[PDB]
Amino acid sequence: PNIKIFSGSSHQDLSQKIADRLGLELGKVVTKKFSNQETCVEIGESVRGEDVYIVQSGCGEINDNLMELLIMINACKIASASRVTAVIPCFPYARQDKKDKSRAPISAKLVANMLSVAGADHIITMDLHASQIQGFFDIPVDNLYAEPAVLKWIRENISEWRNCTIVSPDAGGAKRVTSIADRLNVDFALIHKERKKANEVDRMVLVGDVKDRVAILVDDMADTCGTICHAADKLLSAGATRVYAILTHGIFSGPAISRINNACFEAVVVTNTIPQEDKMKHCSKIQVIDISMILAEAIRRTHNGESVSYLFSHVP
Amino acid sequence: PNIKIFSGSSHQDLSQKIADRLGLELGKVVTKKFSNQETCVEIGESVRGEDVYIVQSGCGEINDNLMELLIMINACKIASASRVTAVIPCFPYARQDKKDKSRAPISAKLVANMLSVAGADHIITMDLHASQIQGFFDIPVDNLYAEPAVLKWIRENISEWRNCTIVSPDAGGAKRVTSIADRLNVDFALIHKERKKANEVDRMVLVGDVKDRVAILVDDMADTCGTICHAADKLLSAGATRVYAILTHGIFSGPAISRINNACFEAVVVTNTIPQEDKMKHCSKIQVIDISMILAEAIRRTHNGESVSYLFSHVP
Amino acid sequence: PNIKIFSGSSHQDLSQKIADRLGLELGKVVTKKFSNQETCVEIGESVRGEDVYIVQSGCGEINDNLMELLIMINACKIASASRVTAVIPCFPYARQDKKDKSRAPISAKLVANMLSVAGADHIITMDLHASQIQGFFDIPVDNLYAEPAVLKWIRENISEWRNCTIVSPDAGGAKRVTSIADRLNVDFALIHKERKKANEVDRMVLVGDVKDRVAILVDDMADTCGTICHAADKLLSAGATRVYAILTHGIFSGPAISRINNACFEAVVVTNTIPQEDKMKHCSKIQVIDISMILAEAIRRTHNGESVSYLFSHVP
Amino acid sequence: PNIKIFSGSSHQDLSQKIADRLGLELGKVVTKKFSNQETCVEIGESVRGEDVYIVQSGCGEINDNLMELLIMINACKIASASRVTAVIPCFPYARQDKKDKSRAPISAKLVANMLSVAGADHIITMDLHASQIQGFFDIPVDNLYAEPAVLKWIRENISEWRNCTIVSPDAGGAKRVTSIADRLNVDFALIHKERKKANEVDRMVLVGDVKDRVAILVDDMADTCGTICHAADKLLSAGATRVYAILTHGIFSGPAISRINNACFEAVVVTNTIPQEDKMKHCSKIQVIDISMILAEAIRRTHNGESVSYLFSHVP
Amino acid sequence: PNIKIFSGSSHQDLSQKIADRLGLELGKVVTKKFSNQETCVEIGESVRGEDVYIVQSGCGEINDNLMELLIMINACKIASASRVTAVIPCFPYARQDKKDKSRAPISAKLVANMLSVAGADHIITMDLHASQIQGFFDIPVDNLYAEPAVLKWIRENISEWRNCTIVSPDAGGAKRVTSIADRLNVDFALIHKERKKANEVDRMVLVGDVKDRVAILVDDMADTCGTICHAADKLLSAGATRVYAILTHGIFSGPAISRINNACFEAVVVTNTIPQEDKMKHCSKIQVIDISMILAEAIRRTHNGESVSYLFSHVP
Ligand SMILES: Nc1ncnc2c1ncn2[C@@H]1O[C@H](COP(=O)(O)OP(=O)(O)O)[C@@H](O)[C@H]1O
Ligand SMILES: Nc1ncnc2c1ncn2[C@@H]1O[C@H](COP(=O)(O)OP(=O)(O)O)[C@@H](O)[C@H]1O
Ligand SMILES: Nc1ncnc2c1ncn2[C@@H]1O[C@H](COP(=O)(O)OP(=O)(O)O)[C@@H](O)[C@H]1O
Ligand SMILES: Nc1ncnc2c1ncn2[C@@H]1O[C@H](COP(=O)(O)OP(=O)(O)O)[C@@H](O)[C@H]1O
Ligand SMILES: Nc1ncnc2c1ncn2[C@@H]1O[C@H](COP(=O)(O)OP(=O)(O)O)[C@@H](O)[C@H]1O
Ligand SMILES: Nc1ncnc2c1ncn2[C@@H]1O[C@H](COP(=O)(O)OP(=O)(O)O)[C@@H](O)[C@H]1O
Ligand SMILES: Nc1ncnc2c1ncn2[C@@H]1O[C@H](COP(=O)(O)OP(=O)(O)O)[C@@H](O)[C@H]1O
Ligand SMILES: Nc1ncnc2c1ncn2[C@@H]1O[C@H](COP(=O)(O)OP(=O)(O)O)[C@@H](O)[C@H]1O
Ligand SMILES: Nc1ncnc2c1ncn2[C@@H]1O[C@H](COP(=O)(O)OP(=O)(O)O)[C@@H](O)[C@H]1O
Ligand SMILES: Nc1ncnc2c1ncn2[C@@H]1O[C@H](COP(=O)(O)OP(=O)(O)O)[C@@H](O)[C@H]1O
Ligand SMILES: O=P(O)(O)OC[C@H]1O[C@H](O)[C@H](O)[C@@H]1O
Ligand SMILES: O=P(O)(O)OC[C@H]1O[C@H](O)[C@H](O)[C@@H]1O
Ligand SMILES: O=P(O)(O)OC[C@H]1O[C@H](O)[C@H](O)[C@@H]1O
Ligand SMILES: O=P(O)(O)OC[C@H]1O[C@H](O)[C@H](O)[C@@H]1O
Ligand SMILES: O=P(O)(O)OC[C@H]1O[C@H](O)[C@H](O)[C@@H]1O
Ligand SMILES: [Mg+2]
Ligand SMILES: [Mg+2]
Ligand SMILES: [Mg+2]
Ligand SMILES: [Mg+2]
Ligand SMILES: [Mg+2]
Ligand SMILES: [Mg+2]
Ligand SMILES: [Mg+2]
Ligand SMILES: [Mg+2]
Ligand SMILES: [Mg+2]
Ligand SMILES: [Mg+2]
Repeated sequence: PNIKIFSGSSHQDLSQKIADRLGLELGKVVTKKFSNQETCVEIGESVRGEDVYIVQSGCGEINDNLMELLIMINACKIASASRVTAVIPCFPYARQDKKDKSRAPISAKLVANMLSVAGADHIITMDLHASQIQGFFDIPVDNLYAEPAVLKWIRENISEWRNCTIVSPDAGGAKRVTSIADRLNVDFALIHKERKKANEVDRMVLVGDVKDRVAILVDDMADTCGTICHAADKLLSAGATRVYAILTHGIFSGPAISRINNACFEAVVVTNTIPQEDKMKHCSKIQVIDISMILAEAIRRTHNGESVSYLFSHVP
Repeated sequence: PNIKIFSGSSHQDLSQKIADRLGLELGKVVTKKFSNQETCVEIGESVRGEDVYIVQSGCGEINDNLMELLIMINACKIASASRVTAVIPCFPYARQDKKDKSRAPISAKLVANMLSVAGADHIITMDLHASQIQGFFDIPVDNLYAEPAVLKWIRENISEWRNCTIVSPDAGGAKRVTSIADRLNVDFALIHKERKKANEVDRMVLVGDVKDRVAILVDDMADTCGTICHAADKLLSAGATRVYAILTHGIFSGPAISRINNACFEAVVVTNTIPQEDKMKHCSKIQVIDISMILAEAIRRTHNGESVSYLFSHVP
Repeated sequence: PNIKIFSGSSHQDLSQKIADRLGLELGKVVTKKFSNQETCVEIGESVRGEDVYIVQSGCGEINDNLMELLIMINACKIASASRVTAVIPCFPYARQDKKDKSRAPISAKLVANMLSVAGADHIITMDLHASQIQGFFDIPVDNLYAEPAVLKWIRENISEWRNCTIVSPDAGGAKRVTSIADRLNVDFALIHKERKKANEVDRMVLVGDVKDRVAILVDDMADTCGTICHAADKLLSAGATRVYAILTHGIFSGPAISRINNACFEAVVVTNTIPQEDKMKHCSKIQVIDISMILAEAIRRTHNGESVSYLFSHVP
Repeated sequence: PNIKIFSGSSHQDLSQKIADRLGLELGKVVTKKFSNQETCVEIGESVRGEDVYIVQSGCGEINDNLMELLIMINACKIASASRVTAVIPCFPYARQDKKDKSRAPISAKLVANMLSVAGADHIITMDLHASQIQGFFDIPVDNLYAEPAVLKWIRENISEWRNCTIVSPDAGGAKRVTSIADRLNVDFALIHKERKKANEVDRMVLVGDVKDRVAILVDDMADTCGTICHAADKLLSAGATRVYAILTHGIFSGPAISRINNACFEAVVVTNTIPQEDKMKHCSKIQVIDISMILAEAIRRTHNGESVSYLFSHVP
Repeated sequence: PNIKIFSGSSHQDLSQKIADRLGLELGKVVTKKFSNQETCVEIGESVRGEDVYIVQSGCGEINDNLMELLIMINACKIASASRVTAVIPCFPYARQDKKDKSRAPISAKLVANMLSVAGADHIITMDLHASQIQGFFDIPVDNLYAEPAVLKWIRENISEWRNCTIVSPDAGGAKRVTSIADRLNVDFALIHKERKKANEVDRMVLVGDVKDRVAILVDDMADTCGTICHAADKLLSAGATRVYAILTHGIFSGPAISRINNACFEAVVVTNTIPQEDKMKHCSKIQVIDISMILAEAIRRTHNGESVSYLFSHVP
C-alpha cells in the first residue's frame, strides 16, 4: 500500500504542506457542493489497497467540512482502500465531550461514532480539547501535542522566558500550563472566571504571582477570545509587564479579531491546525507555528509502522 | 416493571441502605467463588420484565467485583429483565481514561465496552474521575455529584468555612475546587507536584494564599493518600492553620491509613461509595458522608422516568 | 508481520517454553497491580503491524488473569497490531457453557464476548470443556487436543496398556474416553455419580468391566479431584488392579492435593496448560506432560498460514 | 401486547395445537413460493406492538423452512412487532455445532447469527442437540426438555419399566440416558460404534448389562435410524428381551422407515416437534408424544413473564 | 494471497469457465446434502490467507443455493481466508427490494445482512434488479453490466439494428432501455401493463412508434416471461416486423419455456448468469451470451487491486 493524501475543503494549504513534506502530490479529489447544498465528493483516482489519509480540520463551515470528511471516508472505504485515516488537526465538537446538563448531547461521541461508521480505521489529531476523546473511538487515535513547538517558540521569541509565568486562562487548562511550566522550569498561575450566578459583573480571580513578570497565556484554543482577553485584562491589572497568548487551535470566530486588536497582547500565537491567512490579514498580533511537519511525520510513521512517541519530545 | 435491587459482594451495606430508602428488600443473589476462584452468581428470583439495578462499587477485589457485576448483568439480561442498570458508585479503572503513553490501554473504555456487551442499559455512578467517561458508553450514564453533600458537610462541620480556602491537591482537580469555592464564595488554591525528571526530592508548588486560614483539600479520590498527604505538608508549610481533606471516593489502599494517621488532617471526609468500616477502625480521622440517599433517589427517579437534576442542587 | 509472544502473569514458564521453541524472546511486558488492585499492563515495545500472541491460561487468580489478558489484547489492538491472538491453554469459565438453571449465566459466552470486544482476532486453546465454545466466537478458535500426547504417555509409561480399560469419571467424558479407547484398541468403562436427590450417601454406578485390569481415568480436567477420587474408589472396589488418572487441565484447587495424596492413584498425569510446579512439590503422584511444543507449533503454523491438522495426529 | 402465533409451512398441525391450547387463532400468513422458488411471505394482519411467536421446525425442506422463518421474523420486526420469538421445536443444523474438522463450518452458529440478524428477540426450542447452542445467541434461548413426557410415557406404556435399562445409542447420549435412568431409578447402559479406521465391518461395543431385561434406547434424534437400529441389533445380540426406542426429534429421513420396519423395536416413540403423520402411515411401530402443551405453556409463560422451570418437572 | 475460486452447486459450468479464464483449477469443495436435506459443505483445501471467490448464482433451488453460499462463506472466514468474495451473478431475492406493502419483508436486505454476517467482504454481481441493492451492504458491491455484451450481440446479430427500436417491457426498465437506445443511437419505446383494478382483461399501453421496425425488448430478467410475452404480443399488434428479447438473467421458471415457444420472438437472448443448458434443449429460440469473461476479469482486477471501470465499456 502507498500513502494517498486527500484534502477536504477546510484546510487545503495544510494538506499541501503535509504532501510536500511527504514528497507526494495531493490525491485528486473534487470537493464541491451540489446546487441544493449537498456535499459532492468526486475522488479522481483509484485508492484500491492504498493507505488513505484524509486531511480535514474542524473549522470554517464545520458541518459542511465534517460531512465532506465522512463522505470521503466512506467513498474510500467502498473503493476498497486498505486503510482510511482521518487527519483532523482540530477535532470538531470536541468541547461537547460530556453530559453535565439535562438532555445535553455528547456531540464529540456522536462525531466519533459517525467517523467510525463511515469507516475510519485511524484518527490523527492535535491537542484534543479532552484527551479522553481518544476513548470515544474503538480505533487507534493519535492525539499529537503542539507543546514541543510551543516550547520552541517560547524559547526563541521571548527573551525573558526564564523569568516568565505560564498562565492558565481557566481551571481546565491547569494541566497544560503546569506541564509547560515544568518543561520551562518557570512559575505558573491560574485565572478563573467564577460562575455567573446572576447578571452582575464577571469577575476573575487570579491564583499565583505575575507582578512585574512576562505572562504567557497558554490554552488549547481561542474561539471567541473571551477567555484569553479577560485573562489578559486580569493579568495587566495584576501587574504583568507583557502578556502573550499561545494557543494550538486558533478558531477566532465572531468578535475574536476585534477583541484581540483591542487587547494588550504582545503576540497571539496559534498553530496552523486551522487556516489563519484571513485572520492574520486583520490582526497583526497573530503569529502562526507551522505544525505541518508534525502531522507529516505522524502520517509517515503510521504508514511505516513506527512509533510517533518521538513527536512528543521534538519538533521535526 | 418493578425495581429489583441486587447487591454484589463489594458494598453490601450501601446496597442495603439503598434498598431501605427505596422501601425494598434486596434481591436474592448468591455471589460466591467456585473452588478454582471463578465467580459464581446465583440469582435466586425471577427478574422477568423487571427493572433491575445491580449495585457494585469498584473497590476491594477490583477484578473479582467487576467480573461479578458483568456476570450478574448478563444473567439478568438472559433472564429477560426489562432493563438492567449498573449502579457503580466508584467506577473501576476510571483513572485509565486516555492513552498518553505508548501502548497504554484505555482501561476505562474497555470496562465500558465490557459493561455494554454484558447487556447494561443504564449506568449510575458518582463523581467519575473523568466526566468524559460518560462518552465511553452508548447508553445513558448518570454521573452524580457528591458536591452538594460536601458543601453541606463543610457548612455544618467547619466553623470558619466562610474564611476558608478550598485547595486542589493537583492540577486535575482545579475544576472541582473552583466549583466548590464558587458555591461557598471562598478563595481557592492549587497545589502542583512538578514532574519527576530525575531522582531528586519531590517538590510541591502552591499557587494561592492559604496563610493563617483553614485549608480544605477537595479531590475526587484518595487511593494511596500520597497526593493529599503531600498537599497537607505543603499547606502547613505555607501557613495554613488547619487542613481538612474531603474526597468522594475513599479507596485508602496500601499505605494510606498509616499516611493519614501520621498526617496533620483535622478530618478526612469521604463518601460511602466504598465501604469504610474497616478504614475507620484504624484511622479516627476518617468521617463518612452517607450518599445512599442520593443513589436511592437516582434509582427511584430512573424507574419513575423523572429527572435527576434535583440531585445536583440538593441532598435528599 | 513478525511473531510477538507476550506472557501474562498466569503461566510464564509455559510462555517461555513456547518462545524458546519458536526461537524468540518473550515480548517486553510489565504485568503488575496498581495499589488499589487494578490490573496494570505496560507493553514495553512496539507491536505495530505485528502478529501478537498473548499467552494467558485460565488458572490461579482467574479474574485477575482474564482482566490482564483483556487489557493486553486491547492495548495491542489500539497499538495497531496486525493481529492479536489469545493463547488460552485452559479456557476460563468453560464449565459455564449453558443455561440449565433458572437465571444462570452462560459465563463462557460472556468471556468469549469480552475477548471479542477487547479485539482478539484468533483464539488458540487446548481441550475446551465443551468444543461448542468454538461457536461462542465469530473468530477462528483453535481447539487443540492433548490426546496424542496422552496416547504417547500411555504407550510409554503403562506396561499393560494393551489390556487396560479407559474409564470415564462421568457421563460427559464418554466421547473422550471412547476416542482414546478406539485409538488404543482397548476396552472402555464409564462411571456415573447419580444425582443428589437428598442427603444420603453419594453412590457411583460403573458400566463396563475393570476387574483385574489396569484402569486409566481420562477426563478433561481435575479441579477438586472429587470426580477422579470417587471414580478411583469405585474402580478399586470393582476389582481394578491399578488406577491411573490422566487429565489435560490440572487445576488442583482446594482439597485436591490432599485428596490425591490419600487416593490410590498410580500416577496423576496432567499437561502444563496450568503451572504445576507448586502442585508437584506437595503431591509426588503428579506427573506433567509438556504441551508447549503443541502450542508453539500451533502459533508457528497460524503465523505461517499452515494447517494445524498435523497437531491432532502427532506430538511435535 | 397480545400473543400472535404465526405458522410456517413446516409444522402447521403443531402450530394449530399450540394456538388451540392458547385459546387463539393462528395469525393470518400466506407462506408460499414464487415461481422461481424464492420464499414468499405475506403476513395478513398487523403485528404492531404485538408479541409475535413464529412456529417453524427444522424439518422437511430444511433450507426452505429456515428461509421462511427468517423472512417472517424480519417482516414482523420491520412491521414494528413489540417482540419476535422464534419457536423452533427442532433446531436446524444443530448437529453442526463445532469445528472438529479442517475448514468445517459451524452451521448452528451461522443459523443463530442469521436468526439474530433477522431480528429474533427470543428462541424457544426443545432438546437442542447440544445445549451449548443456547450460547450461540446473545438473546434468551429456552431449551425445553421432552424428558418429563418421556418419563410419563415410559411409566404408562412399559409394564416392566422398573426393571428396565435405559441405553445410550452413542457416547454423546450418555448424559441424557443417565438423567433418565436416575429419574426412573433404573440401570443404564451405553453402546458405542467404534471409529471407522478402514473398510471392515462396523462393530458395536456395549458397556452395561441388558441381558433378560427390557432395553429402552433414548436419544435426542433419529435421522436415518442407523444409530438406533445398530444399537437395537446389538441389544438383542446381548440378550435384551424387548427393545424400545424413544427420541424427541423423529426426522426419519432417507432409509429410516424401512430400517425401523425391519428392526426389532417394540415401539419407536418420538415427539411431534416434527410432523409424523406421513411417517406413521408407513411404520406402525412409530408412536407420538404430543409436546404441544409444553410449547404452548412456554409461550404463555414467556408472554406473561413467568418462569418456565415448571415445564422441566411436569407435563401440563 | 492467491485467488481461490470455489463453485457452489448452482452454476458450476460458469465457475469452470471463470477458472479457465483465470488459468486456475476450481477449489476442492464437496457441496452436497445430508440425509435430512441440510446443506453439507466440505472445503477440501486450505484457504488460509487466500483471496477466496465463491461463485453461486441465485437460481435453481434458490434457498438451497443461498444457504450453500452462506455456509461456504462462513467456512472460508473461520478457515482464516484473507478475503471472501461472493460472486453472485444473479442476486437472489433482488425483486424484494422495498416495502411497498403492509408487513412486506425487504428480502434483498435480509439476504445482504445474511451475507454480511456470514463474513463476505466483497460482492460481485451482474445487473442487479435495483442498483440500490449496492447500498444494502456496508462492503463494496460490484454491479457489473451486461450492456456492452448486449450491444455487441445487437450489432453482430441484427442486420437492421440501426433502424430498430429498443422497447421496455415495463415502466421499471425505462432507464436500461434509454441507455441502450442512446448507445445505439436508435429510437426507444415503452410498454406498460396497467394495474389490475379488477378481473377484466389485462391491457397493455405502448408509448413510442414501433410500426414496420424491428423491436428489441430489453429487460433485466425473464422469470415467467409473462412480461416479455405480453410485450411481444403488443409489439406485433402495433406493427413491429420482428421482435427480439434480450435479458441478462434468464430464469425461465414455470411456464416460461412454453410461453416463449408459442410466442413470436426472433430470438430470446440471455447471459449465462444462470445455467441455460436445460432451457436451450426445450426452446430453440434461446441464445446465450457468455459473460464468464466479464466475471473473470472482475475477479482478476479485484485481486490485483485494479479498477473494473473498463468492464463497463468493453467486452474482454
Ligand atoms: N463549539 C462550542 N462553542 C462554544 N461553547 C460550546 C461549544 N461546544 C460546547 N460548548 C459549551 O461549552 C461547554 C464546555 O465548556 P468548557 O470550557 O470546554 O469546559 P467545562 O465544561 O469543563 O467548564 C459545553 O458543555 C457547552 O455548554
Ligand atoms: N509521550 C506521550 N505523551 C502523550 N501521548 C503520547 C505519548 N507517547 C505516546 N502517546 C500517545 O500514544 C499514541 C501512539 O503512541 P506511539 O508511541 O506512537 O506508539 P504505539 O501506537 O505503539 O502506542 C500517540 O498517537 C499519542 O496519542
Ligand atoms: N488504579 C490506578 N492506580 C494508580 N495509578 C493509576 C491507576 N490507573 C491508572 N494509573 C496511572 O495514573 C495515570 C492517570 O493519572 P491522573 O492523576 O489520574 O491524571 P493525569 O494522567 O491527567 O495526570 C494513568 O495514566 C496511569 O499511569
Ligand atoms: N446540573 C447538573 N450538573 C451535572 N450533571 C448534570 C446536571 N444535570 C444533569 N446532569 C447529568 O445529566 C444526567 C441526566 O440528567 P437529568 O436532569 O436527570 O435528565 P435527562 O436524563 O432527561 O437529561 C445526570 O445523570 C447527570 O449525569
Ligand atoms: N468453575 C466451576 N467450578 C465448579 N463448578 C462449576 C464451575 N463453573 C460451573 N460450575 C457448575 O458446574 C456445572 C457444569 O457441570 P459439568 O460437570 O461441567 O457438566 P454438566 O453440567 O453437563 O453435568 C455448571 O452448570 C455449574 O453449576
Ligand atoms: N482432526 C481434527 N480433530 C479435531 N479438531 C480439528 C481437527 N482438524 C482440525 N480441527 C480444528 O480445526 C481448526 C483449524 O483446522 P486446520 O486443519 O488447522 O485448518 P483450517 O484452519 O483451514 O480449518 C483446529 O484449530 C481445530 O480446532
Ligand atoms: N444434518 C446432518 N446429518 C448428518 N450428519 C450431519 C449433519 N450435520 C452434521 N453432520 C455430521 O455429523 C457430525 C456430528 O456428529 P454427532 O453424532 O452429532 O456428534 P459427534 O460429532 O460429537 O460425534 C458433524 O461434525 C458432521 O460431520
Ligand atoms: N430445571 C431446568 N433444567 C434445564 N434447563 C432449565 C431448567 N430450569 C431452567 N432452565 C433453562 O432456563 C430457561 C429459563 O428458565 P426459567 O426458570 O424459565 O426462568 P428465567 O428465564 O428467569 O431463567 C429455560 O428456558 C431453560 O432453557
Ligand atoms: N421472486 C419473485 N418472483 C415473482 N414476484 C416477486 C418475486 N419477488 C418479489 N415479487 C413481487 O414483485 C414485486 C416487485 O415487482 P417489480 O416488477 O420488480 O417492480 P415494481 O414493484 O417496482 O413494480 C414485489 O413487491 C413482490 O410483490
Ligand atoms: N461506468 C460505470 N457504470 C456503472 N457502474 C460503474 C461504472 N464504473 C464503476 N461502477 C461501479 O463501481 C464499482 C467499482 O468501480 P471501479 O471503477 O472498478 O473502481 P473503484 O472500486 O475504485 O470505484 C463497479 O463494480 C461498479 O459497481
Ligand atoms: O471563545 P473562548 O471561550 O474564550 O475560548 C474557548 C475556551 O473554551 C474552553 O474552555 C476552551 O478550553 C477555551 O479556554
Ligand atoms: O493515591 P493518590 O495518587 O494520592 O490519590 C489518587 C489521585 O490520583 C489522581 O490524580 C486522582 O485525581 C487523585 O488526585
Ligand atoms: O473437581 P471435579 O468436579 O472433581 O473435577 C472437574 C469435573 O467437573 C466437570 O464435570 C469436568 O468435566 C470434570 O469431570
Ligand atoms: O441417523 P442417525 O445418525 O442414526 O441418528 C442421528 C444421530 O446422530 C447424532 O449422534 C445424534 O445424537 C443421533 O444419535
Ligand atoms: O416473469 P416476469 O414477471 O414476466 O419477468 C420478470 C419481470 O418482473 C420484474 O418487473 C422484472 O424487472 C421483469 O420485468
Ligand atoms: Mg471542556
Ligand atoms: Mg478551557
Ligand atoms: Mg486523570
Ligand atoms: Mg487528580
Ligand atoms: Mg459440562
Ligand atoms: Mg465432566
Ligand atoms: Mg454432536
Ligand atoms: Mg448422538
Ligand atoms: Mg422492482
Ligand atoms: Mg421490471
